[PDB]
Formats: sequence, C-alpha cells, structure tokens
Amino acid sequence: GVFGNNEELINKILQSSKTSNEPVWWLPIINEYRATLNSKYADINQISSSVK
Amino acid sequence: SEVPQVVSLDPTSIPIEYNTPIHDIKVQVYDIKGGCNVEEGLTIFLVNNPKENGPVKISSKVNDKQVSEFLKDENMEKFNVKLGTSKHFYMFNDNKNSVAVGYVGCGSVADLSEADMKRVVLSLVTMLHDNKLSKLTVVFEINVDKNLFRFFLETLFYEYMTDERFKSEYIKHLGVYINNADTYKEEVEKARVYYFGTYYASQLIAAPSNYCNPVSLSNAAVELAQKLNLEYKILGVKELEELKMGAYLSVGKGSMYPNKFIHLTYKSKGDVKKKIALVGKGITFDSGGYNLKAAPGSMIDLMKFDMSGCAAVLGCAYCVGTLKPENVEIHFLSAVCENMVSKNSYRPGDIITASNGKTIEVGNTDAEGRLTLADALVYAEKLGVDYIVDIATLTGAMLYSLGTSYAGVFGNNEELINKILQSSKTSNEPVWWLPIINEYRATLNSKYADINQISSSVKASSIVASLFLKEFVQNTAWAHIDIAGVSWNFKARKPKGFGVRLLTEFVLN
Amino acid sequence: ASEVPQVVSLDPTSIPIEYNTPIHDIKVQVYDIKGGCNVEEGLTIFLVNNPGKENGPVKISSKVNDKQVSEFLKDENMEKFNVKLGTSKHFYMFNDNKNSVAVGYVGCGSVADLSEADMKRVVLSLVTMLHDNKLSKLTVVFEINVDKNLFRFFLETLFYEYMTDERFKSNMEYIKHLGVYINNADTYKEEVEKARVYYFGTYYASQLIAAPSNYCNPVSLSNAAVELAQKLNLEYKILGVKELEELKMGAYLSVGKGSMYPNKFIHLTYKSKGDVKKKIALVGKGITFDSGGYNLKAAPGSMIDLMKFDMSGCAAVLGCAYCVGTLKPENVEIHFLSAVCENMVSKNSYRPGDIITASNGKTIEVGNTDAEGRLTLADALVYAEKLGVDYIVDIATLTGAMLYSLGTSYAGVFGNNEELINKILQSSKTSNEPVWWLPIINEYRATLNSKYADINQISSSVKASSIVASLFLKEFVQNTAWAHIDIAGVSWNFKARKPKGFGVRLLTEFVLND
Amino acid sequence: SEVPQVVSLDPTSIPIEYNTPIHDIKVQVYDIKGGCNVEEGLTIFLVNNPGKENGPVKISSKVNDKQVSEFLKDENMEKFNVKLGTSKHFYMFNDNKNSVAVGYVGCGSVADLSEADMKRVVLSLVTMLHDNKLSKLTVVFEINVDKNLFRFFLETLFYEYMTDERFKSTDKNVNMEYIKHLGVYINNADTYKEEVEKARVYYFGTYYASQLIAAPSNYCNPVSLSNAAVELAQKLNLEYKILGVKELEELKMGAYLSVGKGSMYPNKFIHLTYKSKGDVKKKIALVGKGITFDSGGYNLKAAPGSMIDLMKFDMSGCAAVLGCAYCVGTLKPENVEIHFLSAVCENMVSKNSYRPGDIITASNGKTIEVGNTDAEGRLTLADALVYAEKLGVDYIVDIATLTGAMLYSLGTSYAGVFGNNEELINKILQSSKTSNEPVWWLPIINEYRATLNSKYADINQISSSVKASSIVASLFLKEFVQNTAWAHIDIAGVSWNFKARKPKGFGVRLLTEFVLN
Ligand SMILES: CC(C)C[C@H](CP(=O)(O)[C@@H](N)c1ccccc1)C(=O)O
Ligand SMILES: CC(C)C[C@H](CP(=O)(O)[C@@H](N)c1ccccc1)C(=O)O
Ligand SMILES: [Zn+2]
Ligand SMILES: [Zn+2]
Ligand SMILES: [Zn+2]
Ligand SMILES: [Zn+2]
Ligand SMILES: [Zn+2]
Ligand SMILES: [Zn+2]
Repeated sequence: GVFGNNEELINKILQSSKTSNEPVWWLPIINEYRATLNSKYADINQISSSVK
Repeated sequence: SEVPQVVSLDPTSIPIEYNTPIHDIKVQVYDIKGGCNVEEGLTIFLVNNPKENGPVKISSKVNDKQVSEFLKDENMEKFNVKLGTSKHFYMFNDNKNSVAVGYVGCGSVADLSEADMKRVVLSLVTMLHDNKLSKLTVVFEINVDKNLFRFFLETLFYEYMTDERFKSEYIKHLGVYINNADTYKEEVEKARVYYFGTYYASQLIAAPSNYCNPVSLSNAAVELAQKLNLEYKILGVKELEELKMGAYLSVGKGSMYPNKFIHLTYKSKGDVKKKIALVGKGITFDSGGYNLKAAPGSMIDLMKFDMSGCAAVLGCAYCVGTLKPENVEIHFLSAVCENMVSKNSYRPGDIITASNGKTIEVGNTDAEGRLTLADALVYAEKLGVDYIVDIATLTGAMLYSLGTSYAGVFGNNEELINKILQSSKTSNEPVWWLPIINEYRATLNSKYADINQISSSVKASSIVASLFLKEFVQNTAWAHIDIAGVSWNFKARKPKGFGVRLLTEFVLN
Repeated sequence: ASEVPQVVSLDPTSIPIEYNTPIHDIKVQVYDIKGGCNVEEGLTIFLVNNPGKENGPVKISSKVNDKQVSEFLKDENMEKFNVKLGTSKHFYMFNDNKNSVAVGYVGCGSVADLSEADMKRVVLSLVTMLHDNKLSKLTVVFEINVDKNLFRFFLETLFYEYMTDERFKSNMEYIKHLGVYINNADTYKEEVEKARVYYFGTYYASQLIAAPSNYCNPVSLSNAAVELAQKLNLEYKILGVKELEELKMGAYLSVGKGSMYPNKFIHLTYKSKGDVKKKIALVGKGITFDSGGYNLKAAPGSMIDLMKFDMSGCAAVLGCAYCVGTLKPENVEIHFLSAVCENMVSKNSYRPGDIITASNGKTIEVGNTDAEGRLTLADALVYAEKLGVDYIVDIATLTGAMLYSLGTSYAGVFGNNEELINKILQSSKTSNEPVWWLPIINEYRATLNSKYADINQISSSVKASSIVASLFLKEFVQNTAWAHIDIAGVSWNFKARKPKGFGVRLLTEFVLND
Repeated sequence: SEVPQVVSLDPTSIPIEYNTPIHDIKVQVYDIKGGCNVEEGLTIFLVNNPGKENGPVKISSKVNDKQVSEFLKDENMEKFNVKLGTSKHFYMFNDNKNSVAVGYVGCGSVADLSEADMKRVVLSLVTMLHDNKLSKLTVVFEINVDKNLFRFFLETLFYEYMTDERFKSTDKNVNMEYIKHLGVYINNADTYKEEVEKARVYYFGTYYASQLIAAPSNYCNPVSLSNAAVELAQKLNLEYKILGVKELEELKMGAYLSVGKGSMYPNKFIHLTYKSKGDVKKKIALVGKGITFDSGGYNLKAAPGSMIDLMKFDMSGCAAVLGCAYCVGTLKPENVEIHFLSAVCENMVSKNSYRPGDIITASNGKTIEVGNTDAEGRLTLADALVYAEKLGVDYIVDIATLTGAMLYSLGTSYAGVFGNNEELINKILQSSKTSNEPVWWLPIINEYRATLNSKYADINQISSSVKASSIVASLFLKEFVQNTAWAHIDIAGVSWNFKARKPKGFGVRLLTEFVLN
C-alpha cells in the first residue's frame, strides 16, 4: 500500500511500481480519524482509541 | 406475503413513517448582500478563521442594532472557531422580541470535507434539540459549492429527525443566508428528497429483525412500489426453485421466514438509452449460521444491519421514482433472507449449486452474503442491462482496510468504477477504489466443487469475496460496493443510511 | 397437568420426586448433657473443641454410663488425637454387655463460636462417618456452645447432607434413631420438627434443580408444582401461552419462543385461616435450561453443562411453599410465582437486537439473548405488583458476576426499600443462609437508555452486571417494596457437585418472622 | 535520591504544579438576601423546580438591576426548563449601559441533589467556562445545600476547571484563560464562608494526587515519587524518612523486596509523619499502594481487557495518601498523630524478577507462596502493614488499586471497604458521607481462608478455587495485622475516570475527613 501527502509523488511511486513490476496500490489518508489520535496529556497519541 | 408468527405478540409489519416533521419545514434561501434580518428564533453563523483555534469574527451585516452590538469584534473574539465548537445566547432585539444568536466554528481550513461538515451540522443539531424553536436561520460565512450545500441540508434534516417508532416540537421555518443564493435554491427540494431516501433506508436498517424479516421487508418494498408507481414482482420459494437459485435458497433454509426475492423496476417515459441493475444484500439477520457469531468482537447484536444494502437500493428507488430521470430503466433487486441456526440450516462443508450451474463448496456459513448475491447477480445479468452495481455489508475486513468512513468499491470495468467514484464526489458519500487481485483467485479452487466460497489461506477477505462474485458476472460491466465498515454509525448508535444518495447520483448523472 | 411433549418415546415425561425420605423415619430425642450420657447403643460422637490451644488435644468431659467406653475416653488415650476443625476418629468396641458400639469425636477447632461455615465442616465430617455406618442409632454429644438457630442449622445440614439423591441411578444403612445431648435440652426440642420441615423444603428444591433439563422442563416442572399444591392444599393456577398472550407478557414469551416446550407461568397461593395482615409475592427465576440462545454459551468457563441450575430461583420458591404450607403461619397471604421457560437455539428463537414489549407497556431492546432471566422476571414482577401485595421478593441465578463479587458463599440482595432489605438480612441471620446487601447505583441507569426502545436489556459498557440487572428489574416495580436476591454464585455446590437448595430457609424465615 | 536513566533523555523528576491558576482566584461569598449585583462576565443561577419534572425556570432571587430583572421575569423564562444538567446563556445591557452575560444551570426536580447530581451540575457550569474568555464568575444558589455539599460544589468546580498541561508541548491550548474572580451568592452566607478555603485545600490535595497518578511511569518511578514526597514533606514541615533497599533488607521485608527485584529503580519506602501539638488522642497509620507501573511481571498483562496502558495508575493509593498529607499538613488538626506510608516499587519483567512459584518471607516471618506475580500489591502491602503495626497505632487504614474484580462488584462509582473492626469501618463510611466520595462495605468471608492454605509455605498469595479476588485479597492482608483495628479500601474500580480519560484523585478527601473528625 502507498499513502502520502502529495498526489504528484504518489503517482511517481505508482509509475515506478509499473516499470519495476513491484505492485503497489494507493490507499487514502482519511483525516476524519485524526481526532482519535488526540491525547489528554501529550501532544498526540501513538495509536488510535477507536479506529481499527 | 402473510408474516408468520411464533406467538400472537410477534410483529407482522415494519412500522414506517412517510410524513416526517422535516417535510413541514418551510425553507427560504436569501442572498447575504443586503444584510441579514434577525427577528425570531435562532440565528447561527457558520464561521472559520483561516488562525488555528482563532477568534470568531462575523463579517455579515445584521439589520438589527442590538444584535449587531452583540456581534461586534470585541465580543466575538472571546470565542473560537475550533471545528464543531459552538456558543449561542438569548437576547432582546430592536423590537424587544426574544431571539437567540450564535455560531458554529468551522475551523481554519477554507474548504470543508464531508466529515468536517458532518461535525458542523452535528453541533447545530445539538442546539436544535435543546431549544424550543419556531425557526432556525443559518448564515454561511464559509465557502461551499452546490453539492456541499445540498449535503449540509440532507445531513441537517437526517440528524435532526428522531426515530421514535419503537418508543412507548420541531422548527417550522429554515432560513439560509448565503452569497449568490439564487444558484443554491434548486438544491433545497433535491435535499428533501435525498433526506427521505436516506431516512427511509435508515428506518429499515434500524428496525429489529423480529420486525424486519424477509416477508415484512418485501411487503414494505411492495408498498413503496405502489406509492411510486413502480412495477414490482416478489419471487417466492416456488419461483426461486424453478429458477434454480440454490446458493440463495441454501442460506435461508434455516429460517422460519420463506426467502423473498425483491424486483422493482423504474422505466422512463421516453426511449430507454441505459439499463441498470442495482443489487442489494438483504440478510435481515445474520446469526452466522452453524459458524455462529460467538467470538469476541463479532457484533452479533447489530446483525440486523446486514440488510443495509437492500435498504440502500430501496431508498434509491424512492429518490429515483420521485425525481423521475429520463432515458433510463432501473431494476432494483434484493435476494432477501435470514441466516439462522436450525435442524434445517445449511452446513459447513455443504456443496450447493448456483443458478448458473456452478457448484460451490461452503467453507463457512457466515460468508452467506456472497452466496445470495451470486444468484442475484446471475439474475440481474439475464435482464440484459448495461450496468450491474451491488452494494453489501459483505466483509468485516473492511473495518481494517478503510475503517468506518470510506466504503470500498471493486469492479471488472474501469469506466463503471470511475462513474461510481464521480457519484461519490457529488453525493459526498466517500468511496475508495480497491483492487480485485487475480493472483488470489487460485485459493478459491475447490478440491471437489467448481469453486470455494472462501479462501483458507488469504486474509484479504474483501478482495477474495470480490473475486468470488466476479465469477457470477460473465459479460457485463459490474461494480461492487462493500459497506460493511460504513453502514452503521457506532458512535451515534444508529444507521447512516449509506449508499442511497451515492446510488441516486449514479442513476441521475 | 399438561402433556409433556417428546421427541422420541424414550424422552421422560415427568420429574421423579421422592417425598418420603429415610430422613423422615429417624426418631430424634434430645437429652440434657448435665445428666451424663447413655452410650450403650450404636455410634456415639462427641463434638469437642480446645479453646486457646490451637489444634490442641481432645478431652472429653461428659460422664458416660459404660465402663468400657469410659476407659476409652480417658485423657491419656484421647490426647493422642487433636481438635483441628473437621478432623475425626471413631473406634468400634464392646460395651459392658458385650454388644458392639462405636465411639468417636469431630474436632470443632479452637474458637468457641462456630460459624455456619465451620458447622457445615463438622457435619460433613460426621456425614462421612455415617456414610460408612450400619449401626441403627447415632448419638451426638455437644461439648461445645451453640444457640437455638445454629443447633437447628446443624440438624438441617446433617439431614440434607446425609440424604443422597439416587433417582437417576439404576456399605451403610440409614439410622432409625438420633440422640442429642446438649445444654438446656428442653429449649432446643422445638427446633427438631422445624429442622425436619426446613430439610425437606431444601431437599425438594434440590431435587428439582438436580433434575436434568430433559427431565425438568417447563411442562414437567409446572406439573410438579401442581402436584405439590394438591398435596399441601394450596390454591394453584398454571397460565399457558394463550393466557400469557392475552396478558401481553411479550418479554417472557420472547425468551421461550425457541423452545419445544410451551411457557408455563406458575402461581400458587397460601392464604391463612384468619384475618390477612400481610400479602407477600415470592418470585423465582425459572429457566429450565439456559443454552444462552443465539448468544450461545461457548466461551471457556461459561459452564453450559450446569445450566439446568437456572431454575434454582423457582425451586427455592417451591421449596418455600412446602415449608409454608406445612408450618401454616397465620395472618399472611403468600403468592409463589415463577415464569417458567426454556432458552434455546432455533429458527423460532428471539434474536439479539429484537425489540420486545413487556406487559406494562415498556419496549425493550435485547442486547444479549443470554441475559434472559431479567426478561422473564420483568413480566413476572408486573404480574406480582398487580396482585396488590405488601412485599415482592424475587430470587434468581441472575448474574455470573456474583462469582467475582461475593463468590460461592454469600448471595447478594438488592432493593428499593431499606426496611424490606433489613428483614431479608434478619432472615439471613436466623436461617444461616448468608446474604449481603449490595447497592443499586442510580448513576448507572443512564447506561440502560436505548436509542430506539424505552430501555436496554443490558449495558454495553458498565461491567457491574449485578447492579445493572437490578436497575433493570427495578423498572418493573412502580410502588411496592421490592427486593431481589441474586444467587448465581451460591446456588450450585461445585466442590460437592450438587445443589445447595439455597433460599428455601431464607424465604421461609422471612415469611414466618414478619 | 538520584534517579537512574537509560539514556540522557529519561526524566529525572515528576513535573509538579503547586501554584495553580485556581489558587489565583479571588473568592467572595455574599448573602442572597442583599440581592445580586450583575456587573460583569457571566452570572449563573442554580435553579430547580420541585415536583414539576422538567418544570419552568423561575428566578427567585432579588436582582439589583432594572434591565436584568426585566430580562429574568417569569414570562421570559418559562420557555426554559430545569432538567438537570441543562444550561442557557443570556446577553443584555444592565443599568450602567454595560453588556453583561447571564444564565442558569438546571438542578432538576429533586430538592436534595446527590453527589452524582451535583457533579453533573458542575460539569455543566464548567462547559460554560471553557471556550469563553471571562475574568469573573458569579454563582447564585437558588437550591438548598448543606455545608458539606457546598464545599463539594467548590472542590469539584475547582478540580474540573483545572486543566493539566504538564506534558503538552507543541499543543498547549492557545485559548485557555482562567477567571480571576469567583462570586457566590447564597442564603445564610457567613455560615458557608469557612468552607471556601477548606474547599481550596481539598481541591489541591486531589489535584496533587491526580498529578502523580496521571504522570507516566517514565516520569513517576519509585525514586522520583519518593523524591516528590520528601519535597512535599519539606514544604509542609512534616517529619520524613525514605527507607532504601539496605534498610528494607535489615527489616526483612522480603515480600515487598521481591516485587521490586526486577526493576531498574531501587525500592523506596515513604514514611511521612504529622503530629499535633498537645495531647495525642489518636495515632493513625495510612497505607497506600505504590506500584509506579504494574506490568504483571512474568504473569504479564497480555490478556484482552488487561488495561496495561493504564497501569501507571497503580500508585493511586499512595497518591491518595500523599494528597491526604498535603491537606492534613495544611489544616493542622489537633490531638492526632498520622503516619503516611507507601512501600513504593515497580513490577517489571527482567532476568532479575521474582517468578510464579517462588517462596518468599515477609517481615513477620510468614512464608508466602507466589502463585501469580501480578498479584503484587498484596505482597507490598503485607510488609507495609507489618511495619505500620510496629508503630503502635490505633487505626491502620490502607487504600489500594488492588483488584480488577471491583469493576464487577461495585463498578466505577463506589469504592469497596473491608476490615477487621466494625467501628473503624463505620468511621470510614461516615467519612465517605461527609467527603462525598462513595464507599460500600463489603465482607471478609472467612470460609475462603482455607483456599489460601499452601502445601509448602505458611500461606498462599492467591486462591486456588475462589474468583472473588477482592475478598481473597482482603483475607490475605488480614494475615499481617495481628491486633490492630484495620480497614482496607479497594479503589481499583473508581480511581480512573474512563469517560474523562483522567484520574479522579479518589480518596484524598475521604482520608482527610477520616483524620479530621
Ligand atoms: C466470513 C467471515 C469472515 C464473516 C464476516 C462476513 P459477514 O457476512 O458475516 C458480514 N455480515 C459482517 C459485516 C460486518 C462485520 C462482521 C460481519 C466478516 O468478518 O467479514
Ligand atoms: C453471560 C452473562 C450474560 C451471564 C449472566 C446472566 P445468565 O442468565 O446467563 C446466568 N444464567 C448465569 C449464572 C451463573 C453463571 C453464569 C451465568 C449475567 O451477568 O448477565
Ligand atoms: Zn455472515
Ligand atoms: Zn452478512
Ligand atoms: Zn443466560
Ligand atoms: Zn440465566
Ligand atoms: Zn498486578
Ligand atoms: Zn497492581
């Protein structure tokens, strides 16, 4: 799976996937899940409370 | 279509409300130029600050001097725009009439996602449920296209509506202030139709399995068909036997309710230029069969939701039959049954024959959805359609790939897949494209039957299930939407009614 | 009665009940210990302690009327043995007249005040001697201090543990005489026939519980109640399915839907001869087998093979009807209620998620079909309150969690009325069936709020199951003093592999001393 | 005293806040019969309506302002009900032609609010303080409360308002502002006045406890926690000693020492002492469980629902006792002598750990057979109880996160209390009433004692047969108190607020009330 913050770069990876015949598939970074990384005490949680 | 009972107390029909208080709300859209009038009820400004957790600043002119004083920058800067954060105050306006004024923070990103807007609306609804109001006014101080604006209304209507059918005062006016209001007016009634399609689907999903069973669910579809002047046909066990739907029929053998196959048709007045079949998974309760749902986390108490796909298709039938698109013929299908434990149930290991003649080895009686859909797909292709799209709560594995927000779409045809992706964009029901990986196909080779129902090895369940279904469509553009993850809103303890607007947008454009 | 449905013709159609036990043929005499002991017949056993000196030597104080036994009992010989609780020795010998007798002791520890748990150990040690005995008389000599209630407890426990249930089978001989020597004999004598009644009520409850679910089902159990009522001259009524439907007991009927046996609601009545000054309803959980339903008992530790015990509540209420109908208290009207059914897996069973409607009009969202007991109790409670009683007491194997809170010795009691709870606790003391008051914590009530129905059957979150179940039942009692006794932990004796018949004496003492 | 580290980025102390924003709040109490002034930011009426459920709001107070009075007339207010936890905000100009904020919080229909009800009320109030930059709050009491409930209102207002940001860095709340002034209007006010600063003391004890509990195990370890107690003792002028490994060995605390064998931090035994001037009428030992992290040991917490990520909280009892010491050391009660004790260590997995099966010796000569290394608390309490009784005290009270079994008996609201003496138990229950920290009495069932008989050692650590752990645990502890009144408060269920994701600081107020009255 490939995730990213930049469509151009994701596409370079996908194209590199084509020519190297190492199969990769673009998966989304779903921002709705970001709040489950909110920590009561630290800046951020390492893992999610609720999202599997 | 008589609903069998064990005791005389057993329900014989799904209760349905068609006339909801939302349908009595009078909606006006006003242009924001000219300024906002604040005369009654509750006025909410939707506000962002592109900064992070920045202060609230109201831009719009308000044609009331008391309320303008309340909305001046010195006072609003005590509040912030953190997404979903809200405040509202009661006060006297110029006329010494009591009104309430406040805001909903929309954060610090200019273009809200569907998830953000959901959060904004949820905050707005909290205020509506807590205040006896005759009228709500919403002032848009954020940017929003026609589709997101429509989405805001659908969502507001749906979240505002409270389902009370199993229990033993709403606003009468909605005002909207938005820049260039004339362009948005046409979305209002479209929203009302989409709202009810979603709420209707929700009503079937939320209705428990003693209420919503194969007979009462199919009775419900017939009632709907009649109200919309759609052709309808319910196939019963005798018909299904002549049609040799062994995969479908085997799932339902353990039930006290006969299998009921739903087939609604919409045909446009003019020439038909496109034929479509929408196929929904219709398991009214999934106990898992002899592979009982007994493991920790198997969520047996929510398995009334396993008919969500069928619900989605019927909600679409409502929208389509109301908005009357042209040059299309739509078949609405669902192979409805119940997956139970009984002396009559199908067993792990059983070899059954689908209606296209393929023998299947059952490896797990809790992978029932793909067997009923196998026969529904074969049926749909025989209709001679251009597109087959199924929607289904098919694999719990979805929770581990996309989670609870995005449905997955699989398909055998890139054009169809992109049509669904576009429909996902305009309906704001998020879907993501996932691969049908042919290297896994061999794990479905049965030693004895033509094909295995499940893989023993490969844990990529959503993909294997797609690979299974792909065998039952030979020559038609077909896509499959797996909504196992997104159908039920766990936080809110209710259905989303996912899929209706998605499918409808697909049919309409 | 009703016909018991069968699958095959080898299926039993009634519960075998022994009414006339060997226990009833024992003649019981109580003598004052101040006068010395007559040890010329059978097995004589001294109950001895040694205060202060932990595990101290045995020492017999009593004068006996036989020279051979006297020499055996002298200190030089008895100090070979010690008093560690439950430890025993007994010896065969010839008395002065060359007849065969046997003499021993049971240690009662080094603490002067025996608890009921300690007493049970002593009795068990005694029962072990009896289970290998063929002499016709047993004499027990109390060289320890007990009060009236504990003495009655000793007799009841001796009788219950002595009796062995052989109804399902295809060495020793029961004694014909029991002799007791104890201080103040005359004041203890009136406890003997009360103990005999309390014993059989308990034993009768035990026989129903122990009876497996193929023998004991809703039809055979309700039949047994009818037969009991007839032997005791009690008013009875059995409500079948059509009557239950008319009364709208939708929660109760949902639980039974998957069974091959028709639901049977049991209602027996004792009415006193004179003026009636208190009306009580006793309500018993009556699940003749709890498979769990679709939420099947499949997890490790879930104890599915023992789930014939799940009508223990019912058994205890019926055992109480035996005691009450025999002892005939005055000024009281008592109703004995159990909504009996079977919780099974079937095409016809109720499902997780189903919304059902109780007879008081409340709708209930079923979270877990294995939380079946509170559903059947909910309708039974609505039935009881409609009788206009002063007190409703229910008793039930309701929550496994009791095993984690009070364990296998004490039951929990919950209630909406402080006075009724104190009466239960006082009944606990005099019956020596230990109970402990637990709270009904209102803060948890919100967890029962359903999104669609009027109320949830279970909490999703809150793990305090016994409190949550109590909160739920509470919703079906509008304005009557009500208590709930959860015996899921104490009902089955895991070590001895048998029931305790827990509750018969508790409830009987409750109705007798109000 | 020196905290060992693995790498230089390892913390060497617990960050502790003493001067909190709550402490800078000027609090004034006024008598309601003088009438409310409404001049500045946010005035909240606490209002109920007995009998009429969800009944209308009516403001009974005399408000000394025409404009505001006109706003609060019944006619204006009838569209609002008093449903518990409900609030509204009002906005208007007063007589000085100044803008002003006004509102109410519904206190239901029952004239007597429970502590759970009052908590729901404070929570509602607090939401009106968050996300609103106010400099003053005034609360007008139009419900009836006794002096203990009023104090509880303030303690809870203070505690819930305070936001713990010691471990925030790039994510402090940019908009957090605390009021500087709190006004309270109430009937018969000068009776209530002395509750205010007591509330402030009770607030910090709880917050201090809470601060140690929330602090993660890399910050809060036996060295740093015992360092913190010293620091607290110095600030309060309490006598203190910290017993280290070599003195513990001399005291033969083999049970306590075994639990900590596997840790990189040396065991540290905290012993603080408050002594009244004059005649000492009561001597009391308070004993807190101080496992700074409970991994379970070789019986690792690896099962589903084991909550290993929360086990920084296993020092909650010790924190309760240090918080009590703050309150006692601040309020200076007469005629008592208090010892505050905690046998502090970490239960870890190492080549140096104690194993299941080990037989260890307690400081009173009893040999113990360890059946499960994750029942570590009762071992450390065994030695702490033996030490406590050696002080020759009248009452030993211990407080511990001892058994998860509490989640299945009383759940998350009530602590359990066990003991060998009825009078001491009842004093605890009494303190529970006036501290408003709920406790329920639970039995020590002697019949289970036999399941702790060991074949090889004097006694078993755990039961073979009995799933009632809280009771078995208490039976074990009883074995180490020979002739002293002793009670045991099991707070495993209530210590952590799962909904709010933070400590409750449970027990500080309880223990302080116990010591005070
Ligand atoms: C075949 C197994 C892997 C079982 C299921 C498929 P299902 O048909 O029971 C479906 N109803 C489901 C939806 C969401 C959550 C759980 C189950 C699975 O785990 O995907
Ligand atoms: C699995 C849970 C729902 C268990 C209990 C209810 P139960 O009715 O099955 C009862 N029969 C029971 C007794 C003793 C041991 C175990 C089970 C519960 O706490 O709700
Ligand atoms: Zn399934
Ligand atoms: Zn399914
Ligand atoms: Zn059950
Ligand atoms: Zn049960
Ligand atoms: Zn532990
Ligand atoms: Zn611990």
